[PDB]
Amino acid sequence: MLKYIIPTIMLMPLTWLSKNNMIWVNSTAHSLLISFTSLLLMNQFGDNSLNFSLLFFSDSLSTPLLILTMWLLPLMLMASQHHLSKENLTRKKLFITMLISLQLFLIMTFTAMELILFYILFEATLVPTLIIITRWGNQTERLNAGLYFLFYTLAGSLPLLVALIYIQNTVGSLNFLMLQYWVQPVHNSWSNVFMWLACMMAFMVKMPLYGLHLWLPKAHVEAPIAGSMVLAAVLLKLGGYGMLRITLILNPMTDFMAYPFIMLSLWGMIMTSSICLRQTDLKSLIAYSSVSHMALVIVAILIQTPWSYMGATALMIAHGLTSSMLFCLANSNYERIHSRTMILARGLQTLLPLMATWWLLASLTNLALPPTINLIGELFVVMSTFSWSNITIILMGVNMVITALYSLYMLIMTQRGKYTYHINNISPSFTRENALMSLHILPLLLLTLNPKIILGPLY
Amino acid sequence: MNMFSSLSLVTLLLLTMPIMMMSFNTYKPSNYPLYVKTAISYAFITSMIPTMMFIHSGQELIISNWHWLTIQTLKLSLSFKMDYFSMMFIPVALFVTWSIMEFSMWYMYSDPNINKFFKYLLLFLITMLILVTANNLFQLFIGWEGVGIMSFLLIGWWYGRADANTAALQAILYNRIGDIGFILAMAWFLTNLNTWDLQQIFMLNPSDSNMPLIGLALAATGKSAQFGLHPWLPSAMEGPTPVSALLHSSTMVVAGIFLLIRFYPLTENNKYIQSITLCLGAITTLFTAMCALTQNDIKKIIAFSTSSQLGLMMVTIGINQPYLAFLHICTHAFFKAMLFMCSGSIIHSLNDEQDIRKMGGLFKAMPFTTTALIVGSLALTGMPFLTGFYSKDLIIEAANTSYTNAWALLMTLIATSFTAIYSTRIIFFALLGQPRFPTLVNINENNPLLINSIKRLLIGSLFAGYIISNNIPPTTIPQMTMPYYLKTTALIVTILGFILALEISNMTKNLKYHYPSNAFKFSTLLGYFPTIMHRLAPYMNLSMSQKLPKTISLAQMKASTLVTNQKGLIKLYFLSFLITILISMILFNFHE
Amino acid sequence: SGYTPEEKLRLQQLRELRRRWLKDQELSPREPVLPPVIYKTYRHSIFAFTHVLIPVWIIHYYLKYHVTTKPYTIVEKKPRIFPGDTILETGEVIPPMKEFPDQ
Amino acid sequence: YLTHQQKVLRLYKRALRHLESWCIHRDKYRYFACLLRARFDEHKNEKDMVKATQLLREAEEEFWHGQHPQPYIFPESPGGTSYERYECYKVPEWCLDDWHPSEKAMYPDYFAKREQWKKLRRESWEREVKQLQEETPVGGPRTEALPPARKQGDLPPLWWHIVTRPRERPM
Amino acid sequence: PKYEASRLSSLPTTLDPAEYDISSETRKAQAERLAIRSRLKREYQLQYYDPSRRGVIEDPALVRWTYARSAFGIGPLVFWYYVFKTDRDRKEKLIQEGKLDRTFNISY
Amino acid sequence: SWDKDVYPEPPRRTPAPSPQTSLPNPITYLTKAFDLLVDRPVTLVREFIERQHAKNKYYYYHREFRRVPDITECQEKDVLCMFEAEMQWRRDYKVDQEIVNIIQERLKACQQREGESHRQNCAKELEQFTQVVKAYQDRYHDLGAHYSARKCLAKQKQRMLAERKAAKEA
Ligand SMILES: CCCCCCCCCCCCO[C@@H]1O[C@H](CO)[C@@H](O[C@H]2O[C@H](CO)[C@@H](O)[C@H](O)[C@H]2O)[C@H](O)[C@H]1O
Ligand SMILES: CCCCCCCCCCCCO[C@@H]1O[C@H](CO)[C@@H](O[C@H]2O[C@H](CO)[C@@H](O)[C@H](O)[C@H]2O)[C@H](O)[C@H]1O
Ligand SMILES: CCCCCCCCCCCCO[C@@H]1O[C@H](CO)[C@@H](O[C@H]2O[C@H](CO)[C@@H](O)[C@H](O)[C@H]2O)[C@H](O)[C@H]1O
Ligand SMILES: CCCCCCCCCCCCO[C@@H]1O[C@H](CO)[C@@H](O[C@H]2O[C@H](CO)[C@@H](O)[C@H](O)[C@H]2O)[C@H](O)[C@H]1O
Repeated sequence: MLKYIIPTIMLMPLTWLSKNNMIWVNSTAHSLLISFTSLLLMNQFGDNSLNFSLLFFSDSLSTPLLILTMWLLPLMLMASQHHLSKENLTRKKLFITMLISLQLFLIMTFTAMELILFYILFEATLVPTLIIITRWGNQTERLNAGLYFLFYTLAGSLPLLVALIYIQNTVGSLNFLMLQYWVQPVHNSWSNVFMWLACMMAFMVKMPLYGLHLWLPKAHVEAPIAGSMVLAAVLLKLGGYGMLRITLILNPMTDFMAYPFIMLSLWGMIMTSSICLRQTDLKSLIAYSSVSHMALVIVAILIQTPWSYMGATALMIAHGLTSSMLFCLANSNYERIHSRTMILARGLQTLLPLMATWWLLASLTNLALPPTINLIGELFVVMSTFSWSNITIILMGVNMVITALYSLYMLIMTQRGKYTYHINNISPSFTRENALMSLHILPLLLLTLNPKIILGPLY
Repeated sequence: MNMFSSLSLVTLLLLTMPIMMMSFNTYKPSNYPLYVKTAISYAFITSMIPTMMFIHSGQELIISNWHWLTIQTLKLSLSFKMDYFSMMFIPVALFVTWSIMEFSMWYMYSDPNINKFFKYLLLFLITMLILVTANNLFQLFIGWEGVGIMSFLLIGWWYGRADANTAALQAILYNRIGDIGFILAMAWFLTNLNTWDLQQIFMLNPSDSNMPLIGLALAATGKSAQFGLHPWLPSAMEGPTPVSALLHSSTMVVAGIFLLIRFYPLTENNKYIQSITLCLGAITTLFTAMCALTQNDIKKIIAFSTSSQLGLMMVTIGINQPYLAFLHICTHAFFKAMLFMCSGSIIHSLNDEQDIRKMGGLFKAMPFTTTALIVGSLALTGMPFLTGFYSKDLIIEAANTSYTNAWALLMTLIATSFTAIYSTRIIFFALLGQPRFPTLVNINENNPLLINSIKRLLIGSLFAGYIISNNIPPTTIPQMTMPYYLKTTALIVTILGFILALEISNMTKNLKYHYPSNAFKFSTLLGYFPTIMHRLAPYMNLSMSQKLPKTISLAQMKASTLVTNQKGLIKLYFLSFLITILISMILFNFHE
Repeated sequence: SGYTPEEKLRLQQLRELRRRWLKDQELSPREPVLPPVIYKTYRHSIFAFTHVLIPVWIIHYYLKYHVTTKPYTIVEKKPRIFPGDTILETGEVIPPMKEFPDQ
Repeated sequence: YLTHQQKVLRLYKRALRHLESWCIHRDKYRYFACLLRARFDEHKNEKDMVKATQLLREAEEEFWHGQHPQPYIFPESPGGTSYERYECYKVPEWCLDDWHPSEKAMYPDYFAKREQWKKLRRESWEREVKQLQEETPVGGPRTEALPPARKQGDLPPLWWHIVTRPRERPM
Repeated sequence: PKYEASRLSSLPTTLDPAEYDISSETRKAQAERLAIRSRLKREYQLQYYDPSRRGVIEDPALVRWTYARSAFGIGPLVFWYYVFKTDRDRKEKLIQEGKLDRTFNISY
Repeated sequence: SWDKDVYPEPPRRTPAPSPQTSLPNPITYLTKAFDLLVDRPVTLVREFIERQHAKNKYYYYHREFRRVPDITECQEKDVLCMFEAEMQWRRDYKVDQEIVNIIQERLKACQQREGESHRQNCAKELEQFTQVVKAYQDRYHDLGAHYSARKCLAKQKQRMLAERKAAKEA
């Protein structure tokens, strides 16, 4: 993985040694080159994972998440450089450095063989993410958003550390390849019940599980655009990736331990989808939309079927592009009217015809129109949970209806109707913004032609 | 083989070419609508060749040209089914769509986004042909949802209008409720039969098919606006008139019926499913025909006519007559699309007036529109030997002589009578009597795009039923022996309906004032279903959202003031050392 | 219930402005200043070539040399055989039916 | 807020429109419209205003019982079939400010005339604000009525968005 | 037959008994309401008509609304828990006994 | 192009034309037009391409995996042996998935090919499909997303113990 670690590290001297007016050009250009080389990780085999060294490996689960991570860095750079234009040069370079350091931790997190190494990197992502929100958010309550985000995580992550160290003592190793062969069944006991919860609750908070989700809308409303993009697209999936890995060593106890979380997820997805129908902050609506989509991922992971794991992988990738695109669309309006209130600026299709098309496409993928990979992932989960219990189709189907309702409600409210009379600063869409939207949706739709590369190891 | 399979795919590839040219390779904005219309007319010709080969020898084939994805033991391929139903439906849909686009070139002439309008109509047609040729449930789902979203985009065409946006979202709402049935059937078929391909489902021939078919029936109920998920179809009249003509004839609404026809190998062995679809169609056909009796908006009368006709098709499915139900889809397409185009002709000549109470006296002022409307109405009401007669009277005869629910049979017959009444209502209030429109007369139908498009559909409404019925192979044994009173029932009830309708229509001319009855209000306000359900259900859902870090932080803050609120006195601190030393010994024995 | 004299005067003053504004929405003769049956068949003949013949060539080439070269990609319903037919592949003759009772 | 005279006149118009929805035919409507008018003319000279209010209240109870459940609505009136149909084509005039110079070059005459209006607006604004200050009592406006211009060369205060509003059929 | 108002269908104003008895106190209140409306209208209009203004006219009423709004918990989880748990216990019992049909079930 | 034994098709029986009408058959003339205007130019392009292909004949091979000891022969926790056995079991699992896919393709082709007579004439394919699905279900069903040769063996031994008990009670 050094061919990705080192050039990512070199982005830092590139940014600091660039001419003052070239920092965005150079960092964007070279981060795109790193993203191109990331496609060499597609050398996956049917039986064995791609095991580079004693520290790093890449299977079909981590590879799509790696590609998404390195694709997202140039997009965040493009999305950030406008609202940071007045920032002084050193603080701009520090901002870009946080984004680069976030990529560094993320690609190492997704490729670590040993689970303590994954833990340290998994925890290290907190620092630049917290700094990005509290330093470069606009509003007063970004400070509280940082503390909620920080302490929700550490409330779950410290028990995980204790469990991980306990598991190594008992088993002798935390190398994930070793765990596949030395794994032993988890028998029933109160000790194993708390081992299970310690192994899982940290990832539940990240997803976030319904009932542990209130940090997320708080974080999004305060974060700058790049913060929301990485948070929605990658940082949530750290918990999804963590669960997909650690469930290996939790059988058969997951059989009955999953129930309360499945109930929270299955009911939570309806609750959060309904909440979206009444949200007045556009960013908060997209944040609640993520909670609803990630509830499906949690169910998929917990029921542990080949179909559910494939759906979970596709849903995680598909949501990452879709939700990141929606924050970018929401942010493009915000950079004109300086408000996140959804009802403030209406009828924008009359004023911004092509941005209306991007809104339309983002909404269509959000409601999982066939054959977008959004639907492929959702459909696979719906398929698998029906076998788990046929009654789940009722909650799955109802959630589909509500998702279509709030997705299109977003579109109708902001883009259709009459334009607000007094808002007279809706300038034409910039090339940067149109490129940013298209750099989300085009790869997302191209993945329809070859979905297999996002379906994960169970494919 | 090679000509059959190549030309059937050329039909589909040709339709997508105007969409690809939007990427500006060789794009002529000056007359994009003419370009789109020409492709539809050429696709119709290319599709008539494999249809002719099918009629000749019964040639049918499946094309699985592209392997898209394999999920363990489930291989998904782009797969096309060129069979009876697709070979007959595609030329009809293309022929009707050919007229509607030619009509649209005149109706939407002043729309500044006419180019986008024709792209959306073309996409709407493409998604329907995906749906009709699909050989596996996933490919069929693509078309299913595609027509749903194209109907959202076209119903909400005038997006500055709140009621247009509301109607567009309502169609999405009701169709996604029916989509719950679609995914249920998909999940049952995968779990129990390990497949989404129609070939394997029919081969395995499950006998416990109640669950998958109930799902399909639910999906059909949403798509074809059967009672329960029915209000969105009349609301869809928000769209421009060409949208209604194409929505109600050759695309969206018949998809629900088409899905059930695709699955007749399963439904023909399930009496329980037959009983359900029979009663669903019966209540639908009667209820919507009853709504139509009092409607004053010409587009809504025709929309409720489509709902009633859809209910009849559902009834035909319920009596285990899938091929008859399919014949009614084809025949219905010709004259229903013509009726909308005639209403559009009137509305355009009356400066966007749609209330029939402000029409009248158009019989001579608009001769060609009058001729087509009379033909269309007589075709709809089963006038012997016109296009509608060749399906409806076979359907009524088959129902009359079947082992059936008796109440459903009576409801269908009364609905047939009601068809005559609301057809007379359009003719009487639009064409007869005295002009009730404003004083500046801008009546003019002398446009070739208008005359020709209606002319081609008028010819379809005369001969299409006869031509189609004499070319399709027999797949059932039609019932032809029956008592005279079962043989003539549809004709007799139709004639009584006309007679009754004429007495009522002429009574409006008497100088008597009539108060509203309860039945009149029930009919005019649609059984109150929209008023109650569209207020109560959104209110209950939109309200139910309304109806600890703070505590932990409060606990720590309080525990901090206990620890730190200290006097700073030497005496008190060292006194606490003594208590600690005493406790360490007496209580915990740390000295042992 | 008529207008008051101040209401009339304001409406008159606005009316004069609105009509002057509407008059000014008329384009001038030079606006927009822009930057610098045989026809039936030929237009129809070129359309048939580009939108039918070329696509069918491509599809036929694709079906013939890529799709039909794989098993079970294009599956036909086999032809119906009636009593009295002759098979082309083998020359077999299908016997007639038994003689019908008169009806 | 509405006078008694306004309420009676509103009811008469509303009653006549619903009666037309019932009668449909013009000859039938003419007959019953005159009968309806005679019911209003009967109590035209009622000077007992408590009695007059009773007449109107019963009249409105009668109207609610006898109204048409689906009355005729003019196509572009609120609730009609063409209401707001053309809103999507209405584009505010400030949007032209953002046109690219090559787009503006396609309409040199139009954009020169637009500059004159923008100059008229700029030079008038201070006098409009001043006129409104002088004519507004201490408490502020008590009603929404706006005044005319009082001198020569003045424009009626707050005119821009009335005068330059989109055309009803803008495209 | 009198009108019965409902939550989703209000009393018509022409049928409201308080619309025909308007006293001096009621008229005074209406004037006070019109005065508040007119004052806000002028404040809005002086900005909306200002030729030099480019941007958004911030509405404190809108801000107060979003601020106020941005400021049945185990029962359904328990209910759904017993529905799915009861269903899966029944299903598991039949598979162990062989009484559930899974002849062609090889996708999960 | 493919093995006719793996993807069999019965011999094809096409009746000869037998016109009972003096009217010309439009399909016959369209067929001749299709041959002249579509097939021949298509065939000419293909023959040029194949001529280029014959000048550069190079080969690829189907990979052969030697057999290695199964998980049954692996000592507990001996990852070097377990690894090779696990990888072999995973390759076999993918192969068995494609074996089922082949049999399902046979079944579906027969259903379309036999038309309205499929229910009777596709019995042999239906039976073969029924058996392979049962064998496939026994091997791999209910293992879960974290499947392994170990879990697969545990299932077989559970099945073998249930079969030994039932035979004993008989
Ligand atoms: C002996 C062990 C230590 C090994 C140290 C090896 C590196 C030594 C580097 C010495 C040269 C430093 O160079 C000195 O700092 C920076 C970047 O270089 C330059 O100035 C910089 O200004 C801005 C950034 O703020 C940019 O335009 C650009 O990065 C550069 O021009 C100075 O003009 C140069 O004088
Ligand atoms: C959101 C959080 C969700 C939390 C979900 C909580 C699930 C609770 C699971 C309860 C089962 C716990 O695990 C249970 O522990 C006891 C330990 O005494 C074990 O039982 C053991 O102790 C008991 C003593 O009472 C003995 O009778 C028994 O012989 C012995 O084996 C059980 O074999 C095991 O089933
Ligand atoms: C399946 C399709 C079958 C289509 C069947 C068509 C059925 C048509 C039925 C018409 C029945 C006869 O309808 C008859 O018309 C005459 C016309 O003078 C009318 O007879 C009388 O009534 C009206 C009104 O008072 C007068 O305008 C008329 O002059 C007078 O003669 C009546 O309205 C009706 O008795
Ligand atoms: C379970 C692991 C995760 C838990 C992590 C806990 C870390 C400790 C957090 C800090 C605890 C003290 O932090 C302090 O809490 C109190 C109560 O919320 C806050 O107090 C504030 O809110 C309370 C009401 O909620 C008011 O009464 C008080 O006037 C106000 O100042 C302080 O502003 C905050 O500084």
